[PDB]
Amino acid sequence: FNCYFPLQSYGFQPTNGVGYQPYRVVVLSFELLHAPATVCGPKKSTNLV
Amino acid sequence: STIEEQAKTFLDKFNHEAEDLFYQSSLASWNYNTNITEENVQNMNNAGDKWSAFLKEQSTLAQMYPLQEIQNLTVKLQLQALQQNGSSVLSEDKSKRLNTILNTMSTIYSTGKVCNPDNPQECLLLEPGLNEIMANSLDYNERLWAWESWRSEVGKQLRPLYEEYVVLKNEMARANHYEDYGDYWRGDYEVNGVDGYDYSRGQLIEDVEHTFEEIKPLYEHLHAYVRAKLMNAYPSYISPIGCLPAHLLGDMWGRFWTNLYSLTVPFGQKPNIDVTDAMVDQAWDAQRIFKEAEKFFVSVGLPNMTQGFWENSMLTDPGNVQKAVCHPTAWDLGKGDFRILMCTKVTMDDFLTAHHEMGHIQYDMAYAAQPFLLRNGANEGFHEAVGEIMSLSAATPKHLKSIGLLSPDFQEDNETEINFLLKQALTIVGTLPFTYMLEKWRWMVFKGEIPKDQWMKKWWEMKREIVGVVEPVPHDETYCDPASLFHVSNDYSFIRYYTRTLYQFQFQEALCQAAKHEGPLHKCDISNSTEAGQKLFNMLRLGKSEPWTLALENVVGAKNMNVRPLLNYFEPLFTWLKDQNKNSFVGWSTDWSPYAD
Repeated sequence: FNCYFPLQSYGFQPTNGVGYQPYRVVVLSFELLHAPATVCGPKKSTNLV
Repeated sequence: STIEEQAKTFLDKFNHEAEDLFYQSSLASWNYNTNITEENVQNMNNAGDKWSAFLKEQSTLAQMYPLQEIQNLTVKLQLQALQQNGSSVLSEDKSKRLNTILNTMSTIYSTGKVCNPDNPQECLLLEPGLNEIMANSLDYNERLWAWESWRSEVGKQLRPLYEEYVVLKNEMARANHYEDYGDYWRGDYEVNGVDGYDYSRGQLIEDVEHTFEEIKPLYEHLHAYVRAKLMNAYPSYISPIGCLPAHLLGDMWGRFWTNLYSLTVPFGQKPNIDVTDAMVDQAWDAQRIFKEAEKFFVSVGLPNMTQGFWENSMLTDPGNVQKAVCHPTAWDLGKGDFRILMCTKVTMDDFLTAHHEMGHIQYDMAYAAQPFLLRNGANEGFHEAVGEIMSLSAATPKHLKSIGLLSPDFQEDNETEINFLLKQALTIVGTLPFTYMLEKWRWMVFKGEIPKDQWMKKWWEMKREIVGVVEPVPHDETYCDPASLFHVSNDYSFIRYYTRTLYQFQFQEALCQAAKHEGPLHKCDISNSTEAGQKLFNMLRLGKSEPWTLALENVVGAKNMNVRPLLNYFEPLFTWLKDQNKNSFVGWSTDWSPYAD
């Protein structure tokens, strides 16, 4: 009484509605600190003349 | 610290644990109905008992949170159902013996049969056997043999089993602090906690009795017209001021008079609206039948159906290898899983039934966002009422001509609509008297006002006064008429059918005022009108989380039931029947009997 288990399991079955269907989420956290920058976007490297 | 925080915590963890077990319990019943196998029959019992025992385990912890310290209305409503112990309040013997009576009475109903008097070898069961023969049977003796002989081995044998059902169920209501078992069913309409919207349980007896008084002038004319057409067959047994035989109602229990529409057709020289021959030429199947109905809900603003809904539907019965019940039903399991199990043929009724079966699913989508305990209709009459308003819109010639079923040159006039109102009146006006008659009798027997010996004496005595029906063969207190009925033997609410007629008509009159349609009510069509859908969607998502009296005000603007929409929609028919009954006597007398001369 007044004591419960906090963790609960997500019911997953293919017959469940699309709204409750499990969705795998990937969250990218972009943080710019005082340290030098490394990761950058792609390159171009066009033709040479 | 306060009990409110503890109550809300118990309610949050209850919806999750109950949603998983409830979904598996309903899913087990689906595989059992769609396919009959030894694995599905056991899964339904295991999954059914696991969920049945779940509420019994949660009910013990629900009674530890009194509702006096809870100031939230939505919180007390969730705990209001959990506070009930169900059969736990009954004694160990009375609790276990109750299920034996329900299973014994339900078994005799399905296994009950009446052997053919002329063919003792052939013995046909009631359903379908006895229900189909009595529909088209025009014989006086043929209908009396199956009608009289059924209650002999059923009504008489079920009397001792029904007596225990009355004493056992009463012990449950008394333990719940209810006046009697009859008040138990009236609790569905109970409304408390909101100032001015409170609805007492005892007020239902006065509302159903007060609204029935206004239906008498409409039913009396409808009864006199039906007795005039059938008066030529048996003038001796059928009196002009008397009552019609009980076995001639068109079926076993005389619930619906639609079967008599054939001989009651006012005009036989004019065609009738039927989509059977039109759909055949169009070459439509069960796949496109539901698709055409899905576009109807979108025209009013209601969301469409999910992909899984149409993919998991069952459109027919693949032979006897895998068999399913063709009885149309809308199954709502959970987690956004909606399905419908029905056998789909090509007929004008299946098209109308498609909108009804889909209405239940469409209705479950609005309140699906509510908690598990808060997912439900405001009462027992709103379940099938929301689905009837959808079918009534499809039966209108305007909706049929829109999709192309009915020819655009079809002439629509009084002669055409008068025949349509009569068909709907028998299914509507016919069930009302029978519903108020049987439902009121159960309330009197359970309340203790009718001694055990007067059960049958008061049954037919109140039948001629309400529905105006007399028994060809007099019966003693041994027979039990309700014992044979499906809802009475299965312990289901029989009052929900009476209120469904008043609720479906109120929405029909209110929804048509939003769409700005002019003319008679039966000419109204809600298709292509997005204004009426937005007004009905508000109450659709509320469910039972709010008092039905309050939710009903946001639609029709009424705080209770009213018969006014019943007179207007049937007004054109009442004006015509009043003239045809001038040569006859409107009404019936209770002093006439077929065996008393």
